[PDB]
Formats: sequence, C-alpha cells, structure tokens
Amino acid sequence: MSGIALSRLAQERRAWRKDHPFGFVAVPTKNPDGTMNLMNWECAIPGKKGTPWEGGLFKLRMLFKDDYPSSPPKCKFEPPLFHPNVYPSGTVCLSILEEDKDWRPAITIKQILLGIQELLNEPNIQDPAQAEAYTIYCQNRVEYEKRVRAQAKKFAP
Amino acid sequence: DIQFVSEGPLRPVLEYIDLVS
Amino acid sequence: INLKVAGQDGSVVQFKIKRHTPLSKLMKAYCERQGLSMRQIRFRFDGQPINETDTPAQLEMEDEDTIDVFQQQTGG
Amino acid sequence: MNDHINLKVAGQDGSVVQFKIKRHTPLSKLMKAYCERQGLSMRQIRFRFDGQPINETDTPAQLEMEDEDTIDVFQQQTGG
Amino acid sequence: PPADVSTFLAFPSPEKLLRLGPKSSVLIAQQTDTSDPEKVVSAFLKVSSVFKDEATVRMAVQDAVDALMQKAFNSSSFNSNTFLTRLLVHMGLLKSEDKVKAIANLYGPLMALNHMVQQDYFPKALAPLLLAFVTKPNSALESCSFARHSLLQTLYKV
Repeated sequence: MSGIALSRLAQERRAWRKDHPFGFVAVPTKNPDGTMNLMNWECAIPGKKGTPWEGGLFKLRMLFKDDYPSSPPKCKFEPPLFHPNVYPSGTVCLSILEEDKDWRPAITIKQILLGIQELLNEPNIQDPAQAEAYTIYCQNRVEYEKRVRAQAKKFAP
Repeated sequence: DIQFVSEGPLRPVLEYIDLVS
Repeated sequence: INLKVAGQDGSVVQFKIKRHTPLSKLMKAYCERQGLSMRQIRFRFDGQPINETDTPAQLEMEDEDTIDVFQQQTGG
Repeated sequence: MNDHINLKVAGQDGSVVQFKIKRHTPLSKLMKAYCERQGLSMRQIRFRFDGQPINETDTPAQLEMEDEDTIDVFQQQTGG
Repeated sequence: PPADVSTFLAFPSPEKLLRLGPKSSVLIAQQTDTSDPEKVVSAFLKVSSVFKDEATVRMAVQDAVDALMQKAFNSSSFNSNTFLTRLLVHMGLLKSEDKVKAIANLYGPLMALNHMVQQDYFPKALAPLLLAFVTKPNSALESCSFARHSLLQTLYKV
C-alpha cells in the first residue's frame, strides 16, 4: 500500500522534468536491474547568486520512506557539507524536513531543494547541527568565508 | 481595495522553433 | 500600480493595488487564491522580508515589480 | 506514437525556447538553432539535461528524453 | 573482566572507584573499547560522574581519565572529533540526529574536562570547539557557574 508514495514520486519527477529551478538537479537512481528507484534521488543544489556559495554545485541524496508524503524525506549531502546546520553525517536539519514541525504533504521536491539552498547562506547559529562550522563561524568569520568559498570552488560544475 | 489582473507562467515559452525537416 | 507575485509553482499572479494600501491585503489575497496560509508562507521584496504593515510606497515599489513567495523555515 | 517530441531550453535569465525535434536527430541541430536564435556561438555555452552535459552527437532517444523535457543552458564566460 | 569493575561502570560511585584499588586507572581503561568513540565518551562520563574536590577521589578520577584517554588518542584510527562531538551531545550542549538524552549533572564532566585539556595527550585542535560550546548559552551550564568559568579560564590560558 506504499504504492501511494511511488505514485506521488513519479508525479513529482514528471513535473520536475517539465519545470525545475535553473541550475538544480534531481534524478531518481536506478536499481541493479536498470529500473527506476523513486525512493532514492540523487540531487544537486547550486549556491545562490550573490553569496559565498556562488558557483558551487552541492550534491545531495534524497531518501524517501514508504509513508511519504505523510513523512518527509531524509536529505544528506554527499560528501557532508561544512555548514552549521548540517550534521557530521551530512543530514540536513531543516524544519520543513521534520514531520513534527514544518513538513506537510503538499511540499514539493522543488520546494525542498529551494529551502535547503536558502539555508546555505542563512544558517541558524543558535541551534547548530555540527561543532566545526559553528566554532569557526563564531570565532573567525574570515576563516568561515575562506572555507565556504573553498568548498564551493571544490564542488564547481 | 484589491483587484485581480492576470495569472500566467513565470517562464513562458518565448518562441517555437521547428527542427523537423 | 501593478505588482507581480512570483510563486514556487512556476506561476505569477498579478494584482493592482494603491500606492498606500498595506500589503497585508495583497498577502491574504494571494493565499486565499492558492488555498495557502500565511504561517506556512513568507514574502520578500528584492531580498528583504516584507512586513504586513508595508505599502508599495515606503518600500519604494514601482509599476510591475515582483514579490517573491517562500515556504517558512528555519535550520536546527 | 510520434516520430518527434518537444524540448525546451531554459537560460539563467528565465527565457525559454521550445523546439520540435525527431527522437533520433542529433541534438547538435537543436544547439545550433538555439545559438542562431540568441546570436551566440557554440563554445560560449553548454547544455545540460538531468545535470549531465549534452554532447553534439547525443540524440533525444539516447538520453531517454521525453516530451516537454527542459534543457538548461549555461554561459561559460567569467569576469576577472 | 573483573566483576568489581563492571559493577562500578554500571552503578558509579566514588566509593566503588576507590575500592577498586591503586590499579583502577589501568583496569577501567582495559575494560573499555578505545576504538569506538561513543564508548569512550560513555566511559568518560561514568568515571567523571563520581568526581569530588577531595584529593583522593579527585586523583582517582583524573588518573582514570588520563589512562582512558591516552589509550584512545594513541590509536591512530581513533577519531578525536567524533569523541568531542558526542561528548557535547551527551552533555546536552549540542543537538544530535539520534536524539540522545543528556546527562543531568555536569559538574563532574566539566572538572574532568578541565584536567584533561591541560594534559599533553589532548589534541590542541579540539580546544577551540570546547571553548565555543562551553561559552555558548545553556541552562545546565548556568547552574555550574564555578566549574564552567574555571574550565573557560583554563581554555584561555597563555
């Protein structure tokens, strides 16, 4: 009965191909037998123009559960990103990605990726998900700038 | 006072080109 | 003047509004049309968060400028 | 079914141009036509579908494209 | 795996620590797996939980911490950053993806941290991170004023 999840994901994929935000990527993976696996998407988020993230294209995996769209997907950067609100594991911590908070079934994959893009240059320092990014951000913004710029350069298309 | 004007595509097709020939 | 509302669904809704009427009215109007709420959505002009009590005047808005819609969120 | 499909090219400025093309026509025809339209040269831009670069010999069929798919086009120049 | 040791780690108390004898440092270190930072953290907090200013208990806790941590840091594969991160998680100073229940009493862990960071075996690269999250506002830390500011003073030294 999880076929509800697959029906909605194919619908998301369908819409994405016709109309997706410029510079973004979101492609379902394929099982060993060459068929689509709509439960595991390989995605990429471009840094927003006018920020230190500009020019970088950051790879992110979107893992869906069978109760989707009741539940949000898990979004993990691969590799894990240097960012205050990204766990060491690469999992993005954002309210719209939490079933108990701001998530709701209507939210599209497009909105998810746009949300994470917004997060990149607007971190929540009061509630960090990792220690490294928080520390550098608070003690040395010059070093933070360098790290972000370097990170974006490393992940340029 | 508010008044609706129009609702259209954010990125409309500007031009159509035919490569079938 | 005319003001465009750029959404996240690939569409733009255009409204005509007086130069000194708060955008609070435009907000609840757009929401009313797309069946959205205002807790879930936020608005911005040229990158700056819009307050409900702002009119096109003090924000120096002109004819056929664009308001951008975004899903409310916060990292953690 | 149809011999042909519709493909769209989106630029950073939001512009969209739509092409009718045969499933087995090399996409070089589409890219040259876009260049002519925008008055640009092939080396000035790159085309991507599903985040992957499109080669001149790639056909819509080979890339498993579908009707109304959008191609993203990027300018390569940079200021210094 | 001596029973008195396992009994101590299960239900820590300063008395049990002392009663383990003058080899309590080596014993505890060996019974703990110093390749899994999560377990090193757990051992550290268990040991440091019975900390008391009184010299005898104080030395016993600090000697154990030193033994526990030198065995762990000397392992070239041991990830010091995972240790510090997870330590902060259990101490309730940093959120965790797996939602860990934070310990209640931070006096002991703080005093133990204070001793550890002064030792040569401690990776100096971790200090700035400790400083940040011990400085970061937190209700539990506001209740451990003296221990907190002492650790901070130690982290600012020289």
